[PDB]
Amino acid sequence: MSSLSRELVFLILQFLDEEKFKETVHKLEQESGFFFNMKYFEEKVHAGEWDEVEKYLSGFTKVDDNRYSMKIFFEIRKQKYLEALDRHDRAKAVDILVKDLKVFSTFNEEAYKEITQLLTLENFRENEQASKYGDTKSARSIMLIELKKLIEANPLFREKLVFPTLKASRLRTLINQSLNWQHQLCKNPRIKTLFTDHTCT
Amino acid sequence: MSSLSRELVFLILQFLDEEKFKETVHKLEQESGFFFNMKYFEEKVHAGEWDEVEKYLSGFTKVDDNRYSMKIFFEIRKQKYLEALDRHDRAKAVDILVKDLKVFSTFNEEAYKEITQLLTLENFRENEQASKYGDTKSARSIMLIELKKLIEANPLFREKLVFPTLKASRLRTLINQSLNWQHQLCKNPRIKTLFTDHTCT
Amino acid sequence: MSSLSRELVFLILQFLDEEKFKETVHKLEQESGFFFNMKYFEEKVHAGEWDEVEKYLSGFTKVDDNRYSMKIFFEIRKQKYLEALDRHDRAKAVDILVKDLKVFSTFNEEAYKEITQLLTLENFRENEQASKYGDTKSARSIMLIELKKLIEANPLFREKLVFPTLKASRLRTLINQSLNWQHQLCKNPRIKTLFTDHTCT
Amino acid sequence: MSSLSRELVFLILQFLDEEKFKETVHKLEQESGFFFNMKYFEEKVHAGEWDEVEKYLSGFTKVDDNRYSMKIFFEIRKQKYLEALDRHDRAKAVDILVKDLKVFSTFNEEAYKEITQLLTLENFRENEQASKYGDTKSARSIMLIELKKLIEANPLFREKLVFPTLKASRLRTLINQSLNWQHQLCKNPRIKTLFTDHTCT
Amino acid sequence: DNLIYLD
Amino acid sequence: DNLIYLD
Amino acid sequence: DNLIYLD
Amino acid sequence: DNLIYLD
Ligand SMILES: [Zn+2]
Ligand SMILES: [Zn+2]
Ligand SMILES: [Zn+2]
Ligand SMILES: [Zn+2]
Repeated sequence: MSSLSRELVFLILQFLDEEKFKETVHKLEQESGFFFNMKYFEEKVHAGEWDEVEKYLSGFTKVDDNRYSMKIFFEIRKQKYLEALDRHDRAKAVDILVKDLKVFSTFNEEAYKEITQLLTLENFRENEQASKYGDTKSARSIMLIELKKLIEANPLFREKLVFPTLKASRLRTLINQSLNWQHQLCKNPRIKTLFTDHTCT
Repeated sequence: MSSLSRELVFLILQFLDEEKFKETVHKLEQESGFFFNMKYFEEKVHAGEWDEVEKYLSGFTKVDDNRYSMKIFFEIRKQKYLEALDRHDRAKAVDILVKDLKVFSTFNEEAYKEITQLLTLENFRENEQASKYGDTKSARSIMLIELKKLIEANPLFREKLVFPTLKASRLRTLINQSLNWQHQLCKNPRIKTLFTDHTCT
Repeated sequence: MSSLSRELVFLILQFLDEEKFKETVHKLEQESGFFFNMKYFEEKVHAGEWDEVEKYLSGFTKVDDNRYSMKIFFEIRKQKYLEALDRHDRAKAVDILVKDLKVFSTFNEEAYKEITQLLTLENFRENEQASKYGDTKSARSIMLIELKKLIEANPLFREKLVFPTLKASRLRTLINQSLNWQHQLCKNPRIKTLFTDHTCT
Repeated sequence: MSSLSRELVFLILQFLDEEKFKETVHKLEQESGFFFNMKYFEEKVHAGEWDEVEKYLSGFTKVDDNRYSMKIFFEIRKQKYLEALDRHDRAKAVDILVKDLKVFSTFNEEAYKEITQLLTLENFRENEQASKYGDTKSARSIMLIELKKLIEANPLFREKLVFPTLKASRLRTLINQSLNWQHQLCKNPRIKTLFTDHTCT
Repeated sequence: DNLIYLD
Repeated sequence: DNLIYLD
Repeated sequence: DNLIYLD
Repeated sequence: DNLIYLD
């Protein structure tokens, strides 16, 4: 993808945001991979929207890209697991443990074992190393702090965290410039559409 | 939203498609509501992706907008219900029946009753009016045919089914025209970016 | 089975009751079929122990033996179904409806349909013919009243509802009589066990 | 309970068996606790009827009575757990692990941990110490062998494993002796029932 | 209504 | 049958 | 391994 | 504990 094409995506990102096409904005961020919206990410983490959190992340990194991303996905999936235990849904917890958390066992067996063991506790805060889990809201917040640090230090995100400074409606301004250019070609000069060049017979 | 702004969305739709940002394309279609992608819709229906099918439709119509849309959502949810029965998941079927299909009971009590009754059959094809359900693939296909007819006749879609004919990369062409316009202002004329106007000192 | 053998069962029933071998008492009642313990039945119905209620009944009658027994099983299974709906377990309700209640559909289609329809109500008391369901405790009690009437009128139970009047410990008395008879045979007369006849050398 | 009363139970056990009141036999064994039917136990274990296996055992011993009984219940519950894993029902497995197997964790933490860990394996035979699990049938058989040894060595069963040698129908013989004794009292001697003493006016 | 009744 | 039809 | 053994 | 840490 060109540097032109990349800048065009940013212009479109601005336009979509100004038009309040919110889901479209974040899909473009994700699919282009050009910009990671930390504000959006914090919002989805605070809301515990783990499926979207991972889907969004997938546009930027895979679990085994490097140690930062591994810990990012591990922390997220661990929190998802802990929340399942907290609502006393052990069936879902085991599902999470096997589907989502097992990939980390290779990289740390004893950690995966200790997390597995939480399944059999009446309240998983009985484990002194898991006794620091407060409630869901605080747990998400303290983890989000770590997630932000990890993402900001993750080399895969290094030029993707700050939106370019642009004047508002930059794409619309360029479009208007296009229409000026088209009209400037006419003689004798007296707009139907953006779809075809304008003309004055 | 302006006619300008609407045309810009179509230009962006073309750009995203050319860049193969597929999810972003369909999110923009959905959120703008300017274009219903029938090809995309057929694809999601054939694949039985009912959650996305309804999410996508939601950008264009609600279940009670008119009688066409009511039948569209009814046919979709009925098929979702029938497929649940077909895989012998009666718990999911009842869930669908209560969550998704109940809204139609007001508009047709006896129909909702007859559909409810299918719950208790060993194979719901024992009902002679439901004996026309072949297999899942054929059932989706015959229904899709009806869905297409309903959508095409649905007044809410009347100028949203045909993509405007444009030259390829129309947005990129306009952008290039913008850069020509900016350079044309320079004197004495000798591009850094799209983000700020170009200049020649 | 002899009239002797039948009377022996009653003697054993008395013995087991006096020894407070409670589960054994009711198993013998059930397997012999000689005595239906209404008090026990009321207790299991009040407690909503439907599995044991049907298991116990099975020693005395099958669902299609006659119209009384059909209504007995129907009323029980209907109450089991209604209670499932009441705790908002529609998955279990449908299970009950298909496994337990379907056998009655042949004998009454429209009744089975109307009961099926309760599945889709937010609270099944919205059906005016099911609006008489109070709470679980009262519903069990009013139904138990009907169950008692049905059982008492059911020809299959006609000599099984009243326990024979016996002196307490009749079996033990007969056993003691046996030991007296054995000793009376000895000469010159001077007990090891019940297992072999007593002797005095 | 008297030695008389105990012998009467054995006589009744014989009678019920001869009358083929099978469930009643085993309920009496269980509730009296006088005789543990190993043949019956083997049958229920081979059939994997774990609920009845434990219910039956409960008449003779509790899990923490001694080390033999602890291992008996542990082996049974472990097999129940392994079978759940084997049918890929991890939700049921965790349930078993928490409800049934947790009591053993105190007496052996590391064993309970290692068993817990089997939850996360795709096939639990990947653990080399659990690789000896063949199929369900063989696993039940090899375990049953151990169960028999444990029960036979368990001091709580020491006089409960061998049925007293009796002539067939000993209770009926004693009853007949009773009727002879009653008739022998009559003068001038010329049976209505077992319920009241016989008389000849 | 599945209903035999009685007296 | 929930059914509007069309031409 | 929860294990008393025996002879 | 699966843990890289950072500064
Ligand atoms: Zn012009
Ligand atoms: Zn220039
Ligand atoms: Zn004697
Ligand atoms: Zn006599």
